[PDB]
Amino acid sequence: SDHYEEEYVLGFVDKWDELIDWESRAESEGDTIINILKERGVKKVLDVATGTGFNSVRLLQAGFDVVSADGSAEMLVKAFDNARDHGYLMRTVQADWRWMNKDIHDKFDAIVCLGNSFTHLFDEGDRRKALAEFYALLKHDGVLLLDQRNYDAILDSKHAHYYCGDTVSVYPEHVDEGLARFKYEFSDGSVYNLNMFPLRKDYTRQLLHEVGFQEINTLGDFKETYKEDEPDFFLHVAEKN
Repeated sequence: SDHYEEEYVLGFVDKWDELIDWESRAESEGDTIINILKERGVKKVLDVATGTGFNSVRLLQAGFDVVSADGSAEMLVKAFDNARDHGYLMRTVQADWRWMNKDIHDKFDAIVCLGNSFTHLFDEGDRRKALAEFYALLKHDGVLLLDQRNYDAILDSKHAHYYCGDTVSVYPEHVDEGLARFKYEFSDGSVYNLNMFPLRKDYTRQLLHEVGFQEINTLGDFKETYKEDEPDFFLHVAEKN
């Protein structure tokens, strides 16, 4: 059922937050995103993939005005209570990427679409539609920050990637040009298997260019515990202009 697919992922993010505390994670991940926004003079930020709220809370802590959107009401409840626990009032809004301005009536200096969330779309029409909705919600001089795993390295290898020391391993069980299924195994024995679309770096860049973004800088980001020559993530910094 749709309820189970949703409950499965809610269980996954529960487990991630259970075993990986946000302070350790913040000190580990660093402040590159915050500084990018600061250097641009960003004030208003829309988080379009809030999840359990880590990125939104970090931005609130940094002093940004943040609106926290997610397709999932249940995610937003977790995110709100996590923000609350850290001493912030989150502004949550349930929203589908295909109609983002249904209940969002402001425009923003920046949008963040992080957590490798853009890969959850398996339809190209949905990809273009989502990017267009993001584009429309940006002020004339606004920016979209959108990240993704590095699938190029896998498509062109077969070993696990670890995060937060050895708290979780991520193993590509199946990868072809249309699908990547990863096995997530946590230090307590918990296992989750998740599907995502293996976006090539240049394909994502091309989609962004095609919906109207004017300059895209893609940064390599090394997040995993045991570093390789290739980054395990990319961050696209797409300026609207």
